[PDB]
Amino acid sequence: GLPTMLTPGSTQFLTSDDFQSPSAMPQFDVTPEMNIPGQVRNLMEIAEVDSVVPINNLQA
Amino acid sequence: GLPTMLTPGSTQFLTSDDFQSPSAMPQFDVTPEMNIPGQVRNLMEIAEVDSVVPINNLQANLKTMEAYRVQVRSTDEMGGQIFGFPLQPGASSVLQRTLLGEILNYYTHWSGSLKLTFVFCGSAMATGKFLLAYSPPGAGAPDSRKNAMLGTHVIWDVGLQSSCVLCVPWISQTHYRYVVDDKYTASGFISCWYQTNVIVPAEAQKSCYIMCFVSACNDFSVRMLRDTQFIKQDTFYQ
Amino acid sequence: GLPTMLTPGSTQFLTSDDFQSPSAMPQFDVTPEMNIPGQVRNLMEIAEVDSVVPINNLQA
Amino acid sequence: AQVSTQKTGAHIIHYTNINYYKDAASNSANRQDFTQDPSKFTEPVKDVMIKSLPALN
Amino acid sequence: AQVSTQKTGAHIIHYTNINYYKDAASNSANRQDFTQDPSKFTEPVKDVMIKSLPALN
Amino acid sequence: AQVSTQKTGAHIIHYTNINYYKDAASNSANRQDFTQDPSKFTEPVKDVMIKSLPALN
Amino acid sequence: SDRVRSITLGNSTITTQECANVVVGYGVWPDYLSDEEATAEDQPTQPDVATCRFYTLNSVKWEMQSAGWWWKFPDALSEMGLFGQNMQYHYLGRSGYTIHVQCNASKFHQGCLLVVCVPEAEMGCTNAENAPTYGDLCGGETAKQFEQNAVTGETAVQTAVCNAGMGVGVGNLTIYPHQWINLRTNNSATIVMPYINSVPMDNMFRHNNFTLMIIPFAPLDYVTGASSYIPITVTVAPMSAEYNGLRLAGHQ
Amino acid sequence: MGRVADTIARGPSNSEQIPALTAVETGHTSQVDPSDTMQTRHVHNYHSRSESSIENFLCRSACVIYIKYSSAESNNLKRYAEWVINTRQVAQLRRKMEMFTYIRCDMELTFVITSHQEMSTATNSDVPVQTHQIMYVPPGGPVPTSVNDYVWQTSTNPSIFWTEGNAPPRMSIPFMSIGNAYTMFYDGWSNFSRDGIYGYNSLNNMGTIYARHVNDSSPGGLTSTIRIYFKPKHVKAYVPRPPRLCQYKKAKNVNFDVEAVTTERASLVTT
Amino acid sequence: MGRVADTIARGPSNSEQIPALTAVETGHTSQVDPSDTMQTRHVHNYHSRSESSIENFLCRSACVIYIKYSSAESNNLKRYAEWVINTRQVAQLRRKMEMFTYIRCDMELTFVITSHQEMSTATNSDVPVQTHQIMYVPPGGPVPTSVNDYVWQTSTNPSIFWTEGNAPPRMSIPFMSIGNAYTMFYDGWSNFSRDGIYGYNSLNNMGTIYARHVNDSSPGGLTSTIRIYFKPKHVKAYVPRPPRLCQYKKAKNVNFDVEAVTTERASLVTT
Amino acid sequence: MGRVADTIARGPSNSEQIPALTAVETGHTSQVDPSDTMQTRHVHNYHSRSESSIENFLCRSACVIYIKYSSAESNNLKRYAEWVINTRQVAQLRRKMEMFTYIRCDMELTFVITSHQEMSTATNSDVPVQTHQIMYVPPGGPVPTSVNDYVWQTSTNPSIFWTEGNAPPRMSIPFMSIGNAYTMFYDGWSNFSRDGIYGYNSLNNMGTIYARHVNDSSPGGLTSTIRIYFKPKHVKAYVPRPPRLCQYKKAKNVNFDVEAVTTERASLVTT
Ligand SMILES: CCCOc1ccc2cc(S(=O)(=O)Nc3ccc(C(=O)O)cc3)ccc2c1
Repeated sequence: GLPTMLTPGSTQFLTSDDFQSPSAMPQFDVTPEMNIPGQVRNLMEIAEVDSVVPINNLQA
Repeated sequence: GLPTMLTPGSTQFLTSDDFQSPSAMPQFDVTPEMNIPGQVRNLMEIAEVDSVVPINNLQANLKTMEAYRVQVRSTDEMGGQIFGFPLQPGASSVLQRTLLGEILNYYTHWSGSLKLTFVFCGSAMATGKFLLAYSPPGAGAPDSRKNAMLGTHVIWDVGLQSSCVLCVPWISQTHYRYVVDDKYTASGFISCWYQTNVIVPAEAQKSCYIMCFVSACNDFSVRMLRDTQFIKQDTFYQ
Repeated sequence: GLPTMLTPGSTQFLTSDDFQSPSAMPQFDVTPEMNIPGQVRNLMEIAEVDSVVPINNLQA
Repeated sequence: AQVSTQKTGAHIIHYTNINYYKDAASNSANRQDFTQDPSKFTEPVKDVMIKSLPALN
Repeated sequence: AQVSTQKTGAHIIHYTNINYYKDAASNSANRQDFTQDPSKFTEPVKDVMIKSLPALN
Repeated sequence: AQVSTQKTGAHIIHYTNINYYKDAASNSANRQDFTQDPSKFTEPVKDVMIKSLPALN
Repeated sequence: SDRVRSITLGNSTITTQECANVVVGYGVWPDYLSDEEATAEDQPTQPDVATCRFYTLNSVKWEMQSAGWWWKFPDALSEMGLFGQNMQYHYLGRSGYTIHVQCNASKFHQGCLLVVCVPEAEMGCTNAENAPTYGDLCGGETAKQFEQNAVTGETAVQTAVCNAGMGVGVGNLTIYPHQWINLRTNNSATIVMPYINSVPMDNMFRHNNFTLMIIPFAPLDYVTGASSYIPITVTVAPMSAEYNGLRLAGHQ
Repeated sequence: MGRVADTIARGPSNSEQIPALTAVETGHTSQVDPSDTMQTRHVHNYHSRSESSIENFLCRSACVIYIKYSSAESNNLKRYAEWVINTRQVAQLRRKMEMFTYIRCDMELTFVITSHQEMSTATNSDVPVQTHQIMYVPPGGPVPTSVNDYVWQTSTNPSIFWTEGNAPPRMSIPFMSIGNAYTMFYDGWSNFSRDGIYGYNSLNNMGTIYARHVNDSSPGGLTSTIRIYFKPKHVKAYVPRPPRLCQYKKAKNVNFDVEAVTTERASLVTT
Repeated sequence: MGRVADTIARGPSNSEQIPALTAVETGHTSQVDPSDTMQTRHVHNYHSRSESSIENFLCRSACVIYIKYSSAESNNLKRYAEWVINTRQVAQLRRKMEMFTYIRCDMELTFVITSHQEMSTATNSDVPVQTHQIMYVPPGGPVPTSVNDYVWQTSTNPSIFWTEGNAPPRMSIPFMSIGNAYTMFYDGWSNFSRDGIYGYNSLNNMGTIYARHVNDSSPGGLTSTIRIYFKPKHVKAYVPRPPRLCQYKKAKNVNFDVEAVTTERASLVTT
Repeated sequence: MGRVADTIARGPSNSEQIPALTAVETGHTSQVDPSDTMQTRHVHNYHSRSESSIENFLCRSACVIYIKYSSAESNNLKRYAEWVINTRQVAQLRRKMEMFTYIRCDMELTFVITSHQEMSTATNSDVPVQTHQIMYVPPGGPVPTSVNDYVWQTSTNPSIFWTEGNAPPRMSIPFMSIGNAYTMFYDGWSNFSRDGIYGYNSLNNMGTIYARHVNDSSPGGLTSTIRIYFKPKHVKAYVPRPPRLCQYKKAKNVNFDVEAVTTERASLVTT
């Protein structure tokens, strides 16, 4: 075949990688999308919302 | 899949390779750069800076400030040789723990000219003249001032300008020399002699000092990275 | 990753191959060439030169 | 082939991706979509509230 | 694809690199940047000192 | 990419090479350079000797 | 002539009539922080002339067996004028400096000093299990002194010029902005240090941006019957001082 | 290119020009060439400073630690190992980086993981090929207290899984200091009081690596040792420093022992 | 880009504008910046919200189960193992997904399969390299009752065959809910009566994984343990929820034990 | 192309032209063809000198040494091995290069690393797959004195890490002589005195290879032997020399024993 050479990390499973892998249901037809209110795209859309602060968090 | 064939060195970890590897923090946003004064891009920006040379590195003087200064005086004769050392800026006791010499001990090769600056640290009423000499090798170190002036030399005249540079030129059979001492790659000899004498008034000191500095010129380069022999350990630091 | 398949001779070391391999001194600056008289490029530049023939190669 | 900018700083910088599969579930995850709309949680009010004005007039 | 000259002598000589990742930290190290500026260590003086002239007039 | 003829007979016939490294020492050996100059060993004489003429006139 | 100079900052001015140029460290002259390198979002106070102006420190006696002196910054100016007051009330500061060393002598005296400003001059300790304490790193306006030979202690700084108090060749403190004062040439050194850090601003008590070290490389020497007291005075002005994070005074 | 200066041809001189004379009381260092002190010929010079770049100097993998762990817990190694990330437990790599005060760089981490059989009173061993996990736990994450606990689920923690008999695994790490460069030397303290930790260890807070066997223990014992290699990449370095003179004592201090500047000579004049 | 807002320069003010004052009785939350409450300088800010996307947050592989099986059947593990697919048997991965009510995503399943030698009275072991099958059986498919039965023919059932000493095997799975998104929380019942299972487990019906050794048993015993890792990809999430406060009890219920809001303090004023 | 000369058709001759007669007292050698000494036909000749290039002659990998090392230190091999780099310890590769006086070339180094079990009084062996390090130490670098010392950190020293059961590892080396070509024969001395080492070994200073097991020793013993293979590439060679007649004695000298020019014949006339 084509001459190739393997480089460090050739068989690793890194949990923060993104690689392509074959689907186990080829040609599967997914359900149509619909609009569901309140789509989140970022966690700074949750962090910028007020939240009551427990400033009186004594033992009792 | 696509027909491929593995070739020698397919699973090796070479420590001098450069290959791409997946990041373990995908989409990580790094801190912005800002200008920090004194950016280094090359180690020949460190080697071309002067560094005080310990030319008086005898056993008693090693842990003291005597190391970096050689006494010079008003002699009752001509005065002989002041110092001399084999040139070899990475293997000589004199030159190898300077900035030039410690950037040299991460490499196995070097080439180019270097410049030894000297400074008279006497009184302003003290004045002298000195013969700063370089002798290319193959005839040994000069043992007289006569033999020292057959080589490359600068006659230094002490005046308002307090320093004088003996630039020592490359002059080598090979394009490079080894950082290690090797008899094939022999690099010559440096010496200093009295050309006149230090002449000084009665009320000013008869003894003075001289320091030496060393740095690379603009034609200087190094090749072939290696571990330095100047740092070591017997167990991990904790 | 990209689908690939290994073919016979994938890990062999053939001594008459020519393949690329990473340098162990990356960015090393070699000495300049100079002209050295008598460059050989072929061994038929050595074979076409006369050589004395031992035609009297008896034991003594 | 799709050529797209890499994540890079601050004050070459592209990569190439080719899809090798017939499904879009096989594709690598989309990590470079940075669209936001915090206003449907942070400001979910019928009348637009102007910051400099009183909340309640 | 980026096509760039190899390190070669003295008195073909290109290689091809394609980046395969979405991060620039994943990229191979830059070894061919040879810019210098020794003057900020070697000559860090307010007034420009001309070599042929006295240092101190 | 460099496309160059293969060694082939006598009485397709190209291959493709791409260099993958930043050094030219990493490259495969040059085996297709067939230049010669035997005359500096075989005829290293100051005066050109013509074959049909006497060597020594 | 090149030997005469004045530097005017604020309501202070220094004159020299022997000097060996001015070193601008790393070729960068002090300036205020830009909007593209900022990260503190409150308005910076810039007291200008009231903080930027020469402050003369306590003088040290140069002796024949002296091994050197050091002052850490900004903690040598922590009680100096309104520069030191704006350190008290602010979390962040950021300043460049012009450091000017004075040491005149007669023409029948000899000696040579290295005057060097070392960024991030973290120092060792006599005992290898312990950190040096603040009283041994810093004297404020008073200098801490190097010793000729090795010292012992528990929290004492390891002082010994050969190691420079940092475990490095003392002769190699020349890649740092530096001048020499050689008594047969010049009587003053001037270094202009920019602000150098890896953060755009930092607290002024918890961190020392650089240390000025003055180290004799050729001992003081003179014939008896000449002046035997020769001081070294360090007068240093802030430049482009600005501060952020105003709150109550203190630092604890 | 990184090519060096050519030598320029020069004849006899006799002038009031004085390139040789200078004052070193300026911070400036002389710019003299051989073409100022003697005759000289023109030399066209092709030498390069290519390999003396800081991105070639620092860009070779260096071992920074190794740590051991054992299936049996034979010799007090536990069933997992840990290492607080730093670059200061090894002399060689540390010295190279400490020639600079600030460095910003990306890293490339390569792991060389090996195992060996241990003495045991077990008879008959036919232990499967080991798999190992290497987990990076960012500051303030939960930490292993055993080999079996919930922390090894790696739901957000970056992790490598690798099986023996394969190429060494590697991952890139980006620049990730709080500051705009890593700080090699810090002349401050961690408290405004000016107490607590002094030195660069104040600013050290780079998380912890944990490593275990993923396979359950077999009747004998295996110890695995993992060697961690860092290679700087994409480097910019600032503020050159002297190389170290003294041997290090500690990985959190610079404390040093007083040592000689240079080695002995017999006299001022040697050949 | 995901770059954040710049700070805007602001001077002294004295006006009837009141950015600071607001009513929180509106569902609206204040939009105040520092440029409304004090002076402020202009800061050009290059920070990004790149890694706080939901497709970077959820897109790291997390262990969801492990299950064991044994050649010998040494310790009651059978010769095959099974797992009813769910995401709720692990705390860490579950919590991240339960910050949303509906999620549609594709998955990527990676398996980390290890084996170990077991105690036995067997002598002489030289067991070949194990091969393993991982079979996915969609709802209402025939199921293994033994390691040898006809169900492992995998004529329509998706299946992986993998041999030890190789890279972990993985397969993508597409979005495959009956609905238009997966349901993390269901406030309904499975009956119109309002009886039966209550909660999200009503809508859980995602099939079963089975895993066996493909090799016939050898005279000793090997136990193999397979760890299953799910990584969300291509995610859209809807309806943010609070993160969990309480530890979970059960993988089919949300039942919880009453727990403290926050940790103790000595008093209202602490330093 | 490298194609050879065609034969040219030639008829009867009778002229004062004398191609056959020449003087060999000139350094020149005759240029006669068959077309000068007899009739001859035209032959179009397609033969090539392609494989008789010096870059095909020298460009096949040749073993230059092997060196052994042992985990147990069974038979005085230590736990690491060393070799001062040279090309002169093997007859075959040496002879090919010594047909030239100066050669500049790049090298390609391939290593063939094998291990074998040793006799021991140990019982029960199940030793993991060995990993090995091959470290190149340039001249004047620190050297191993043990298998455990700091020199194997390889912070600037080039190094290979390789695990058994994989393709032989290789690395290119560039041209790296101090001179503008490697020197095969040096008729000088290393001293100006004309003392010390004489010969080509004066100019030999090519560093040292070290090789160890990276794995800790296991209860039995393994010896590993590493065979080093050099292949010239990108060659230019200068100054042809005779091939050797005599067998070599030493790897640092050319000293030789007097040997016969050719083999015997019975008489001047043989058939
Ligand atoms: C068995 C008990 C433990 O024995 C020892 C003996 C000697 C030791 C020497 C060192 S070091 O030289 O400071 N650092 C090294 C770093 C990396 C490597 C490597 O192998 O890559 C080698 C050495 C560290 C720990 C040591 C433990």
